[PDB]
Amino acid sequence: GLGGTFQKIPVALLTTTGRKTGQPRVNPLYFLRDGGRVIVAASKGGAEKNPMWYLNLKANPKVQVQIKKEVLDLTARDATDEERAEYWPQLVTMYPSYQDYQSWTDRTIPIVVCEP
Repeated sequence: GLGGTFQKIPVALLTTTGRKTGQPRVNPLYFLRDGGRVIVAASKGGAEKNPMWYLNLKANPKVQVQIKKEVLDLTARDATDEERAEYWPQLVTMYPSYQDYQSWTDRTIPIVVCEP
């Protein structure tokens, strides 16, 4: 039950710009890569809705993603509903800690597409 992670769980470091500060903030997140896109997500919503990184990128879509030692400059947007339903099962399959197949239906769980 290692899913798709083998012996190393993949995590991306997302840098967003503070919506009040205009200074960078970094957050480790699970992700998928889909061609040139990087999809990032949180696994919890409800009390954890609207984390700072998400609010930052809603205000300013320019982000950086570091995966291993690769650094990408990307632009972020919400996954559309179709994309939520398409990518969430892939995240469930990849990561053993993502277990609820239907959590994509809860809009308080952010799912963000970062593209070039």
